[PDB]
Amino acid sequence: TCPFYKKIPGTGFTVDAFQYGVVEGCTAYFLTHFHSDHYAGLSKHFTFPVYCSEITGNLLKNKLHVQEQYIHPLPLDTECIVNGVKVVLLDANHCPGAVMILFYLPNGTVILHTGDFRADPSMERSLLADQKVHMLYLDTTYCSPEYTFPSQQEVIRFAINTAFEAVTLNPHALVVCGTYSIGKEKVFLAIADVLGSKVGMSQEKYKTLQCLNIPEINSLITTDMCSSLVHLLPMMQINFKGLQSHLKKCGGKYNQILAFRPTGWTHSNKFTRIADVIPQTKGNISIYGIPYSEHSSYLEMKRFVQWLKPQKIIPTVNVGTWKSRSTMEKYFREWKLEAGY
Ligand SMILES: CC1(C)C[C@@H](NCc2ccc(O)cc2)CCO1
Ligand code: NI
Repeated sequence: TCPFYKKIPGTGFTVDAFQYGVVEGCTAYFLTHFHSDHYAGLSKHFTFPVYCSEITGNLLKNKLHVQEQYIHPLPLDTECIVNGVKVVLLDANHCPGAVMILFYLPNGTVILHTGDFRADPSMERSLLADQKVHMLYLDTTYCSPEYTFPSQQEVIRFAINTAFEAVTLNPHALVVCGTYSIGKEKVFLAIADVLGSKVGMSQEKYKTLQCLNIPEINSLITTDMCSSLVHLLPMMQINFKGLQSHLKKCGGKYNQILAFRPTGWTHSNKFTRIADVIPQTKGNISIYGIPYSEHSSYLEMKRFVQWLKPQKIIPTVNVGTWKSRSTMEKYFREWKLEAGY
């Protein structure tokens, strides 16, 4: 059964609702981005219209084998009519191809669905600047004041400087970066760039990255592991056992591993500044956890909502417990009383 927060009232539309079978009354299924909790249920046998970005469409065709006749890519920042309703796709500042969706209902109501997003002041000068938004379907992943983390730029500076120092001290060190989905590509791309290397990876990950429209990508990535001193591995292998095993496979080319685990928020954010971050070390292997987020911090979320001034907010994350729902509702009321809407 499809939950209420994935339905758009006054339309035949659902958002990120592919795991519920045939949804009664749904004439078009929107997909905000290619993450598995959101696409769960899509396959080569799906036969309803899917609306999404160009990049998400490339991934549906090549990774999930969805037939081309059912994929409806839409350009960004452009008014489009879908089944008689005006819609606009906006960049969500999440992973590649991720969008927010503006729906202009026939009755005059305007709804914004953020999908997954990292709010930014640059959104205050998109097509959102024009008109009023009545209902907001909000990515509330980190909707609590304890969730603080640095800018993406600060985290990348730390990673580049750490990697460059380690490999300049020891030219026989290998750098490894963990991954389990699309997103956070800047971490491994920026490190490879400072080291003058391509990024080496499996055939399967190479395929995924070739779908993302990244400029000059053929110059940056490879399946030839022997040519590369920055390797990508599954996130599950970023531990002392898995990294030791990987080092064995490299044939005595390297004598040290420096590894990065790009997490979201972790409790050590409450204590430590990005500059003060230290690795876990065993012998010739060091592992850094770095807080590279593709979701809004609490303060970023608050600023966006107080600017937008929506009449009603519908959370799409942390909806499963009464304590979470009550906590989020108290913050939304605080924000409204402070700003005066
Ligand atoms: C050069 C600028 C500043 C213009 C900006 N265009 C509008 C926009 C802003 C934010 C969005 O999330 C979506 C669209 C994108 C790139 O950066
Ligand atoms: Ni996501």
